[PDB]
Amino acid sequence: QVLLLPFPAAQGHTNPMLQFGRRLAYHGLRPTLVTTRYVLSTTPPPGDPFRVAAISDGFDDASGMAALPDPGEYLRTLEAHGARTLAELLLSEARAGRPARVLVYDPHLPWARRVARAAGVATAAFLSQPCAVDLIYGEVCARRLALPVTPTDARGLYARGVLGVELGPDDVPPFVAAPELTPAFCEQSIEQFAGLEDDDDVLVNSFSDLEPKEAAYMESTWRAKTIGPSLPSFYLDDGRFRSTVPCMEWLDKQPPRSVVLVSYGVVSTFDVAKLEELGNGLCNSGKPFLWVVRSNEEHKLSVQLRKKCEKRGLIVPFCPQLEVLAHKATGCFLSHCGWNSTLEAIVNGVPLVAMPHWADQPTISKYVESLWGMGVRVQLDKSGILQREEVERCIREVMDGDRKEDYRRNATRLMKKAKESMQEGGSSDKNIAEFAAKYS
Ligand SMILES: O=c1ccn([C@@H]2O[C@H](COP(=O)(O)OP(=O)(O)O)[C@@H](O)[C@H]2O)c(=O)[nH]1
Repeated sequence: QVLLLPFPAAQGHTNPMLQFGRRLAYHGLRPTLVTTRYVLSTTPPPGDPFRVAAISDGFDDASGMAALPDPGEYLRTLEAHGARTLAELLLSEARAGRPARVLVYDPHLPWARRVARAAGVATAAFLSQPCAVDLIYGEVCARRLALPVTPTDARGLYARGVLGVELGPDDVPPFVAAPELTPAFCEQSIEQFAGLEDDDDVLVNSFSDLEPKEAAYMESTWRAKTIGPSLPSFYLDDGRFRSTVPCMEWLDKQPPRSVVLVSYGVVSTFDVAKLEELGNGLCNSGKPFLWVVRSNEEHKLSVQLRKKCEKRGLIVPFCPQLEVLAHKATGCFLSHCGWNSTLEAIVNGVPLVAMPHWADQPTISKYVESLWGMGVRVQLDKSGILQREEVERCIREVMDGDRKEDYRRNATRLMKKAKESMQEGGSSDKNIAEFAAKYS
């Protein structure tokens, strides 16, 4: 009866929506995770308190994304099959005596809203990106900013007290500042907001103290309510643990605050040359490091670079990232600065080396370095290349610089406020409780 519909196969949208769903189950609601038939056949289910249900994206037996690597093509296929099968699911669930009370959906599936509203099901948008990025996309949707969005447009928003930092060219969201590079992602980013005013509720995985001006503006403009960081309650010190993963055993043997965790997420791909610069930078830093290089990227790693990494590092295809970040051995996180990774670092008080690619990452990386003060951003050379020397410099700058304590201080400060927000009486907890009562 509360249906949860993340963008399919995006763990960064899945995890936080499941964590919201767990808190709703605490309040006595009944959550169901809605995923594709493919993901359902090929992934273990979430377990209690969740039911699971399926829709189709056109590809029930193979990965549709794999088959349809042009983003606009995959997204029109998902819309056509998904909208049909979501409507069928709303009816089958009602016929099975489990009518949906509300659909909480990722607005990167904007067809979900129309499908649900036409079945008479309430709708709640769930934004898994930061308010600062979200509100820029909403301004374009509302026809208050043209494309492309410029630094001058961002400076206006700063001047008006809506953004808390002045975004330059390398900081504005590329999907709207350089829309020709990613047409389908531009349109998807802006369409999140088309019809959002028709929703019963709008939720965002952030907390007001982290993004005060932006959260306030999202609330006044879009009715968006902060409900994050939407993470396991253990990490938030909310009293209302420890795996057997082999990389964790490695981490246990390293000294306190010694290790660099390295990940560029599950989406972006790095060519052989970029992997070479990244891995050599890690080895040249002299620090112990845990390098996540996905199974689907690891063919790009040479024998000699892997051997070089054996001295002080460990390369894995996946790690339990929250458990790593919480570990006493972890000193910093060299991250692409996707929002889930950034929130996970904040909740654990871990300083950041930001290596953004696209989406929300450039904007987050500017916040990290220039407002929040919790790390540094790598500087690309004149031709856009990340050099091993710069990877190394940034690692050493956060772990050893004159400013080491500045990044730590800010990470810790933010950590405390993130926990406050989710604990009883906190700004995000209040919004969760409001929602749970509404739908009880
Ligand atoms: O090796 C791992 C292990 C866990 N995750 C988890 O998967 C989610 C999505 O991560 P990603 O970095 O792609 O998200 P983003 O930071 O870009 O939003 C986050 O909850 C991560 O903690 C991961 O991404 N890589």
